[PDB]
Amino acid sequence: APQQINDIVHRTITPLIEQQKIPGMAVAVIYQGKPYYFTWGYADIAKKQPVTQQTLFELGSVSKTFTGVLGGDAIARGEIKLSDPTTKYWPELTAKQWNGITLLHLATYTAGGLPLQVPDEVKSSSDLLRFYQNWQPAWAPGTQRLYANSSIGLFGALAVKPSGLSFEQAMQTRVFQPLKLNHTWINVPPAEEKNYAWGYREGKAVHVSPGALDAEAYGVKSTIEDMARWVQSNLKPLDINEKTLQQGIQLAQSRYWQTGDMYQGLGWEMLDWPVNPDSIINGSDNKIALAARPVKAITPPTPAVRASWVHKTGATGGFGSYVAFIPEKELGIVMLANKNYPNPARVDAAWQILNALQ
Repeated sequence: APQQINDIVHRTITPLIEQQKIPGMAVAVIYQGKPYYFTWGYADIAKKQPVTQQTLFELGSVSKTFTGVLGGDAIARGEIKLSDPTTKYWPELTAKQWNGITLLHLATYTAGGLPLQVPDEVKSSSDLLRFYQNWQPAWAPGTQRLYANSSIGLFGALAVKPSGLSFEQAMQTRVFQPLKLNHTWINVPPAEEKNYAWGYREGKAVHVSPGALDAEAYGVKSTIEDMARWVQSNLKPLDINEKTLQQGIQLAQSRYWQTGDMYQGLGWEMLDWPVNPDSIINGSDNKIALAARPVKAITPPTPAVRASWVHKTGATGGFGSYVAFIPEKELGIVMLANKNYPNPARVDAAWQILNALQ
């Protein structure tokens, strides 16, 4: 890579790895549209397997960006509308608190306090129905944002109903395949297990556990190469040949709600660029990212703004990931690690690198 990129990436990531004691890491910087890869350490400590450009990492909540885009694609296909009430797709949700909660509320965590996690006892579809029927909102719909896997997770599940495809089939055929993300998976196949890194939590090798709506909220695994391609696709949706997917990507970056300096998209979150780094580095900390925040509706939503810092953080028990890009500058970065480490450290590093590249 150009020495400038090499130096800023190495001078930023090396210290990070040492300070956070990250076992393995892969980074992709997209510059002027082209990707540059970097890898360090181990994908599997016990078996001494190094991280490579083919290593699969658990994306955790970065998976929500795929869910948001698949939803946008369904909207573009005319299969669903964000203004549709949730009950249109799950008639069994007859409890009165659901009157007024639309797919937009689910996709943007504004339904009124749906919980962060779907309880572990929820297995079956009937367990899931019971959970949503019995849930009592703390707030009226569209008034407060509370980051929640049970919110966007239900959005993902309902968004694919009309297609008659399973969430996984829809994601593979409508998003992964068209974008040639051939090493991106919701369920890692046996043939690819050789590439699946282990996550590390308190020194122990771990993988994410199965859970209700896991695919929709935090279940994607991918390589640094496929994630770089995912960033390029979101940076330049007009290059995408499949019409509804090009549109879906744009809808995922539309600004639906504003809370402080942040705007909520579908999966993606955005801020105006140039951004105040303290506004995002600090904002990333679960202290602010997962807090209850009043939201102002953007009526109507603002179409994707090129001068934006677009990003998403994600973690599983053993992995920490981060993606950020600036359309206007054709610049982006992906940081994948097999240790969940503080969000602020991720954002600080990404900002240092991207700011240095203009």
